[PDB]
Amino acid sequence: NSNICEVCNKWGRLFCCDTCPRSFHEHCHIPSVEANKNPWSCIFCRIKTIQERCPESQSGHQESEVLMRQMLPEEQLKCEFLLLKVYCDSKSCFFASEPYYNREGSQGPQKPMWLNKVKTSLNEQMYTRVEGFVQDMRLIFHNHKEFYREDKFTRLGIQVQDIFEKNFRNIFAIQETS
Ligand SMILES: [Zn+2]
Ligand SMILES: [Zn+2]
Ligand SMILES: [Zn+2]
Repeated sequence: NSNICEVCNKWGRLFCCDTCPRSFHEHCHIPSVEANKNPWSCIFCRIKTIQERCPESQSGHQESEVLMRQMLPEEQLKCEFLLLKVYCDSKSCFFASEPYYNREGSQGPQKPMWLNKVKTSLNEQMYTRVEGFVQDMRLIFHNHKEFYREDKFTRLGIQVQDIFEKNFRNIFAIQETS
């Protein structure tokens, strides 16, 4: 197994996957690494199993249909993985914790949002459809763009949103377009 966390690329107290070489800190994995279970399979393995059990699940889908899906176990998992994929980028540090807004010439957003809040909301099963999760994720980046205006710092929102969106298309097998 790897000697660094797959998500944050640091060493420390790591839990190893039994079915692939990845390793995780406890609260870097999503959901948090489970107490018992031997063997244990990580989220990457669990997602691969879904695909292998239903190869047709990788045929293209319309985003509008994906968003209206109910958060049953498999969609719950897919959202957990998509969230994990954003945490895997180091630039997620800017969006992880609760932000605050005091900048000359800007007003803070009406509905602040951050990745740890989405993490908790998933953990507490507060989303009933994929749409709920996706709207909150997109809101993180949209609030950032709007607040930072012409500051070049706005680019961090663009960058991390692109990671999100690419992984969304991959995980939920959105029909490729030009
Ligand atoms: Zn980690
Ligand atoms: Zn694994
Ligand atoms: Zn089948």
